[PDB]
Amino acid sequence: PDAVMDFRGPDFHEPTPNMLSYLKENCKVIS
Amino acid sequence: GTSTIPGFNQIQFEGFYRFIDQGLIEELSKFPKIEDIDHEIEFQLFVETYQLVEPLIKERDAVYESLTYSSELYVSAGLIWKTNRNMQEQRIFIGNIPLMNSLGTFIVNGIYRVVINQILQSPGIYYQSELDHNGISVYTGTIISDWGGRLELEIDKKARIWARVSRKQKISILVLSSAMGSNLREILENVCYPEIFLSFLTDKEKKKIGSKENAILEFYQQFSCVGGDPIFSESLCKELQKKFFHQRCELGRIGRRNINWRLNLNIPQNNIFLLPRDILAAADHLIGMKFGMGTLDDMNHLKNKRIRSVADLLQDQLGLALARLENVVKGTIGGAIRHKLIPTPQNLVTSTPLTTTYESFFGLHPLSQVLDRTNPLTQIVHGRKLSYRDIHPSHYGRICPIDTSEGINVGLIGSLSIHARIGDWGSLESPFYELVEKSKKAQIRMLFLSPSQDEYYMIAAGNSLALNRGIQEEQVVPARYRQEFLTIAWEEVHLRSIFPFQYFSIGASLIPFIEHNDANRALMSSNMQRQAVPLSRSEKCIVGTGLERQVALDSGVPAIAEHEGKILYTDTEKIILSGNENTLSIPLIMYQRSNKNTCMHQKPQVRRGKCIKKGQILADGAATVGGELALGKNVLVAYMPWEGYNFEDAVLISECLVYGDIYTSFHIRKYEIQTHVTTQGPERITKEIPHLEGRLLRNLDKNGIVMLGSWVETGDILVGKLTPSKETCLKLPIGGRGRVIDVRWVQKKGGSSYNPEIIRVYISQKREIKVGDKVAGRHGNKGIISKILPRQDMPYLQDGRPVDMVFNPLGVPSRMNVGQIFECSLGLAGSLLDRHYRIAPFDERYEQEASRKLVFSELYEASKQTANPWVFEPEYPGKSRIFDGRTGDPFEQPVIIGKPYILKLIMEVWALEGFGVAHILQEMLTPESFRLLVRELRSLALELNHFLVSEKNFQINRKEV
Amino acid sequence: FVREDYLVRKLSAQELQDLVKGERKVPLIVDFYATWCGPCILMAQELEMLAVEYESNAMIVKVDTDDEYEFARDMQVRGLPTLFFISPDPSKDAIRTEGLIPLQMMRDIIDNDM
Amino acid sequence: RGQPMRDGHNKVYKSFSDVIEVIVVGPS
Amino acid sequence: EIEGTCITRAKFENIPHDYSNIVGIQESVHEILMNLNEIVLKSNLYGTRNALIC
Amino acid sequence: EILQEVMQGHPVLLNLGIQSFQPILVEGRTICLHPLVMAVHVPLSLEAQAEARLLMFSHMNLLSPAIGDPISVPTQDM
Repeated sequence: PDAVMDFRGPDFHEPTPNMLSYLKENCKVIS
Repeated sequence: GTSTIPGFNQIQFEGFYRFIDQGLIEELSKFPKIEDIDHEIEFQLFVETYQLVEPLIKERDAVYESLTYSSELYVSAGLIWKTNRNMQEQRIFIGNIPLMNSLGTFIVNGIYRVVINQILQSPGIYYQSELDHNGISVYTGTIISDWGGRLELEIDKKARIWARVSRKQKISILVLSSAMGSNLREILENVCYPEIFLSFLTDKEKKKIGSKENAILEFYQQFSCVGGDPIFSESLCKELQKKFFHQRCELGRIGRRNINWRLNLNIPQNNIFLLPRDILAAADHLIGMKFGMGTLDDMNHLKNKRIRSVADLLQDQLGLALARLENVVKGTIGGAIRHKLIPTPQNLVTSTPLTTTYESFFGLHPLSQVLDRTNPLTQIVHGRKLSYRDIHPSHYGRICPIDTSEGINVGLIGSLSIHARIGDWGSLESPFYELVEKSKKAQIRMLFLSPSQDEYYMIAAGNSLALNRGIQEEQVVPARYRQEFLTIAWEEVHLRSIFPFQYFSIGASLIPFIEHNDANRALMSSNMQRQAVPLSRSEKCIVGTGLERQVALDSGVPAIAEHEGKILYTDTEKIILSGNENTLSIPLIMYQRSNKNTCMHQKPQVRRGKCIKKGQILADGAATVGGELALGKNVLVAYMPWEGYNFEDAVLISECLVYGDIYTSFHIRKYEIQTHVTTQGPERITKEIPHLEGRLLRNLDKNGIVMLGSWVETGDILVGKLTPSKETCLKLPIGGRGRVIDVRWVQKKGGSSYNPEIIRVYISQKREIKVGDKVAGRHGNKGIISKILPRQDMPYLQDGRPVDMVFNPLGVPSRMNVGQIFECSLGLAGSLLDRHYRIAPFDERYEQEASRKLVFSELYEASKQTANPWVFEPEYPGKSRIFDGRTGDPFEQPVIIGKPYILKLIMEVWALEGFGVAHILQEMLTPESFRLLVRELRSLALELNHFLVSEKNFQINRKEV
Repeated sequence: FVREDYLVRKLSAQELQDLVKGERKVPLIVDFYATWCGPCILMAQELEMLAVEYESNAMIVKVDTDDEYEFARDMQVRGLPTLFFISPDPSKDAIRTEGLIPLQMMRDIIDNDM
Repeated sequence: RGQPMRDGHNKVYKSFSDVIEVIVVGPS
Repeated sequence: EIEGTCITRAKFENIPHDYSNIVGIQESVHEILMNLNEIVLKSNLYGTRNALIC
Repeated sequence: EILQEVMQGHPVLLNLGIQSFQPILVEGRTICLHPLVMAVHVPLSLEAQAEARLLMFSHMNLLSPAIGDPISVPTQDM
């Protein structure tokens, strides 16, 4: 009843990146 | 999405990435080069050096200042002046492009906005056959373009083929075909029925067909219906091309694919425009269709539909905005030439064509909607909506069969299934597990199927837990095939549907024991969960489906670490996390108002010294406990009639829910005012308001704005304002008592001499549960509180505990929602055993009566472990004798008791005439209604006079009307 | 701009060779795993947490037995999951553990024996 | 007449012919 | 019918409203009131008494 | 005190979709209706008040006009 959900468990998708940081990482937005 | 439930915002996320990564170029390359009348000055854009600049402001800033979260599009543009032969290149600022958050939401003028998905007919050729007035079959074939252009064909009574462009315009096939360069000789040779085509060749038509130019004039005469003989000219074709062929005959890549496959043509996929053979091929099948060769199209099949997502709409706006900018420069280029001035490429370009095109799209487009932020569930499901009435077999696993609208849009706004995905042709795809033969590599057995491929696979949803003296491969299961249901052996099965939540939307997938509820109550349950108010204290459900954690993660309501490390400091306002020589400060939302006046508030879920992985939870938002959606409370409930206070959907509750603060919620209301410049002067804010009592002004500060932390009531002035002077103060309306928690004040920095002043006052209300409030379970069991009783008046259990709510048991058999009975019993067992249950739906796939076995066994274990024999009665499991709090006598029959999860939610003239109450009717109608009618009739040169003839002396009196 | 989601590095046998022959200052923990082994899913999550706890005070690596089967057998791997705790002191001998050991037991080995 | 007059915002002009044409239970 | 005694109100010195925060206190003002609400007292006498936290 | 006085003997119309009832002041914030039954109209003239009391009250309309069946037969929990 007091469990904290572990969002990195096997039944969870990969963490959602921040959209701006994702665009900058893939070199489509320049600082 | 192959082995987990995908992120609920993935469709929005991928779509926006496609717009930035590929969508910008496709539109920026369609921008024509701009040349003047004299061809002296030419302007062009160097698209390969297009750039996007990160926003200067933050998302929280764009909300606080009511700005737009956006990025700056920069391109290099060259301007050659052949007068001086100097080519000048500068980095031009085209405008702003709104950016999307990871949650799939846009911030436009401070308003959270979501672009919903539209479903539309796909371009292609569709063969229909409608019955005429005489019952004679008539076969029709329609070509749909990428723009929705319809070039309809038909077979008439005389077998003459007509190109119906509109309800009144008809064009013969031969005229249209010849205007496109197809001579009369080839058409006969390449059609299966040349004798049919020759049979309709009138002498007048033959002479015009003989030349391409005359056929164009004949086509224009029929298409335009203009009396006279047009003269061939280049301008006529240009006008004809845009009105007809640019709108109706540009198939696109999707239409070309559908045209090719439907008509069995080997035409390259690169040809996006209509060909003469495609029109001719449509004529051939139409004849063969009438004579029994083939099948008619189903327009409601999803393989004939396509989905337009945020990528499609944002790309249209950019394309529309680039058409305006071209004419903006064309106007400005002419002006510089008329003044013989050298124009800097900049002065030729203004940002408004790109900025105002997107503010107008988000503000006015019906697919751009203000995000529903009532609770974490409403945020996540808004972006998954599909806007267009019957369920189709092609929907299974793609469009939820339950979640729809209530009213007149029913069946026209649906939800995407949990595992659904948008494919490479605007098609919805769903994953299935492939049963492959012995000899194949088959790395990944999970494959996504588009609706076209679904019909031709044998898809089973049963299991393989059945054996007789034969072999397992010969056991039979129900399967779907060719849009019907069969019963085939396992060895004939191609695919298996294995995901528990595959066929339903998010709202339906949050209902435990849904397979024991009638499907109509599951729809009403999805709506009610979207109306649930976040409570000041939150609590996990004892019984859930297991999808609650996914909703919490995808809603963005909690705080999740973007970096691994350790926690160093937590308070109410922030959490400090440091990892790999990098320290991060994460602010926490406090008492923030949402779109629907609900309260958002984050509480830390971690302590100092706790290690975190990237993507793990840090703080709990409102209606979220421990990373799970928590929309309600578990309360003690009995199902029995109680003196008519739970008649129909009325609900009787105990006072302990009131003074225990079980269902108390926070509600923040924002009151706003602005200053405007009237013709007599500018409006002023001041405490000194004439002719007002000082009692009302007691809450105002020296400038005339209510103090922070005050306790305002109805009528009390929040902002003192004077209109040049007449009082126009911001007064608290009726039913608005509360506490001022935030005052905001700023001037809009404009270019005028007066900057408007904007004041915002935020008032918090703590609302406990009341008579008249509405509550609901998750099984479509909705009720209205009618009576609040002291705890000693409530029925009480054999442990002495009074119940908290009493529901009418007569509501269950009529509504056929048995799932609430399973949930309440299992909730009681979990509370006594200190357990929570997360049960995927359709547990009967394991064995018969799986839910009954789970519930009864857990009830017995709770009874045995806690020594509470009333919890499991062998004589009548789930029910127990309870006592009347008023008298102490037991109620005669045993009563079902439990601990479910309950949420708190946000002709007359004829009847009077039938009674003969003539004077009541006259009062309820009152004449201005008739006097105004006379004047409107006078506008049409009609007079309506009312005359009274006296019954005494027969004198006529004209009434003053 | 985007932090990587996984800290534990996967190494070849040749790469692990040079890491052990070379000079080391922190304890070296080597995980043998296979994507088809059910318990390795549980072990993978524990070692990621151990990497967060020991940022630079330990080095956590993993080796797939599907790719380095011969290397695993020579290292006396008898089954999965198997962990090797290798000290930076070349004289001390390595510690091989078998089974899904608790996170606290890993910490005690690293702190007291590494 | 056919196609009616329309303004600049693509709206058909209306003529005069168009112009003329909570509860809670109490058991006691 | 059995009576009890508990804290009926609290006065704060330098607080704008009960939904603010104080520098140096982990909890918020609203959380303080809930903690005061759960304090169990006993008394046989009637009347509004006052007590102090300093 | 005055509101209770003037309300007594003054029926109101509630919208057999529309009927006439004698209102009584109740505690709370909700309108309370008997289990066998939002616009509220107060008749002003004495002619309208007579019609409400003598023609539209819920006890001279016990039979439905369709076939002459009773209207307020006990249902459900009753």
